[PDB]
Amino acid sequence: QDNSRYTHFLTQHYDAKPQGRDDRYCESIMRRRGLTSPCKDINTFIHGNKRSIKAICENKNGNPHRENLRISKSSFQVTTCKLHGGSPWPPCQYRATAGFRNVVVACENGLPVHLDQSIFRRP
Amino acid sequence: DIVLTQSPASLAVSLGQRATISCRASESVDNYGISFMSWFQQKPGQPPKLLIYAASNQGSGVPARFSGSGSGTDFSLNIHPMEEDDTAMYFCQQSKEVPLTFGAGTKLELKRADAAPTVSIFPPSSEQLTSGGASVVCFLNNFYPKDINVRWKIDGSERQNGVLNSWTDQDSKDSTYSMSSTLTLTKDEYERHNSYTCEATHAASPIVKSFNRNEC
Amino acid sequence: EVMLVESGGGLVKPGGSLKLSCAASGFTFSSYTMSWVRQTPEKRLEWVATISSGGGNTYYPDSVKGRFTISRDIAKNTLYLQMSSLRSEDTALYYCTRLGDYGYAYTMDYWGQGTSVTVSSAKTTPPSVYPLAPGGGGGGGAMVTLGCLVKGYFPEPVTVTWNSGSLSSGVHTFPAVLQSDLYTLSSSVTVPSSPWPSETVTCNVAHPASSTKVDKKIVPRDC
Repeated sequence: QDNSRYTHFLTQHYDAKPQGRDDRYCESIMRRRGLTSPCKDINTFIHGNKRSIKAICENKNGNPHRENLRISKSSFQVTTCKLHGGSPWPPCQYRATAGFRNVVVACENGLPVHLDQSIFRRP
Repeated sequence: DIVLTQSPASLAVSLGQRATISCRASESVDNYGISFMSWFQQKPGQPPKLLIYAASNQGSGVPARFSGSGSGTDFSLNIHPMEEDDTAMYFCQQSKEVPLTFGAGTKLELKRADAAPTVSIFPPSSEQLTSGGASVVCFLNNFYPKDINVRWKIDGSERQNGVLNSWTDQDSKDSTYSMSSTLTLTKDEYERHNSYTCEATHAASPIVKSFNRNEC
Repeated sequence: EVMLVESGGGLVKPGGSLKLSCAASGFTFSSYTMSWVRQTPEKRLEWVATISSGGGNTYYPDSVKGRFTISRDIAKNTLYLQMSSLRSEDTALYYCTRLGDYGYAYTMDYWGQGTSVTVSSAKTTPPSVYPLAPGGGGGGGAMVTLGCLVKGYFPEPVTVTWNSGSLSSGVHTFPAVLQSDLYTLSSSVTVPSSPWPSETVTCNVAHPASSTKVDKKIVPRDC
């Protein structure tokens, strides 16, 4: 791998300012973040500023504590890219589903280290 | 392309022991924490059957004695305890990118105690002679190991021209091998000599079978 | 449960064309990506084409691009492989396979039994069948080995049985070898010394490509 689980969380699930959140956005972002070799079945990107995400995981102090699962208090603007039609290799076909909702993440050392991607499957 | 180098090409393992087959990719077959690598098993007379997917997950109805491991560019399939029914051709395959590619394959046989061949020699049929030809056939049945040598003699001299050999696949009941050796001559060459011999060699004491065209 | 029946293979002249089909049943055909994989005479596996569950994506290896076309008839639950400008290198056994989804790491979980394709200029020819009977050594009266030499036939499928299927144990039918545009194979059968001489042993060969069947009784004194 490369850096920490937090840095991977950001490259895999964070996109501050999307220039449109439609199906074209997914076709582009999935290719850009390297999620098309082979075609990934589903992938959600979180929007807005980073501090709001880091805040889901904050602790009173910094005394080492085990990792735990948390449901964020407030809602977030997210965009979920879902594979459509079963294309297994590029050109991967996707469809975007935009949303505003809470997210479930694993937290450690005050940073998000994993997104619960299964909750975005919906229908 | 992602080239898959599978080794070894052939191997024999005794019952209860373990078989290890490896597959090395020229490029990584991983992404998103998954290894897009499969292992297939193909028994004689049948199409390939899924054994392992995602490098280490069992396909349906696949015995626990079959386990796959590895990541990146290096993978292995292990069979332990080896059972008589595991004789087959095994292949690895990657699905990370097109073109989809397969390893060249591994031939797995069951090792067993050595066994000498049962030799039988047959003269050309009268029907074949009438059509103008003459084939002399020699059957070396139920022996082990596969490596065996057949020598043909016509009136005391070795003949090499016209010999064609063929081996059966390992027998599923006694795990032996069988082989046929066919010496094809023209009718004229056959009628020109009298003594025909088939010599089977596996070590130091040939098993010889023969007949005379005349005496019969 | 799941089934994939292939058909449409056969002998085709170099440069010719052929269309293979795969009848799928036992599962929801349109809900899965499908493929064609071939096995050459040397026993190697070569991927030939894939079509997605939705039907909008098709993929091919450089070796057959421009010559092969895969497609599907939803209604008939059938996959197809249209082959053209066939070459000797395309001679092989073609398998129909079902691809697993992302969750199964895009593996091939089901394979059909396959249909053979032979690209050649050689012509369909029936086999000559010759009896193999003992020369004269009738001393090891424990048992006796008899045989059948099946020579000079071409498209490769031939099937051998003894006494119409009755004799099944103690039989060795060897792989066929290609000798000058023609195949040759042999089969041995071992019975007790008590039967044969007294009881009829007959070789039964069938060669579907030429619609032929030959029966050959193994008669004593063959030296």
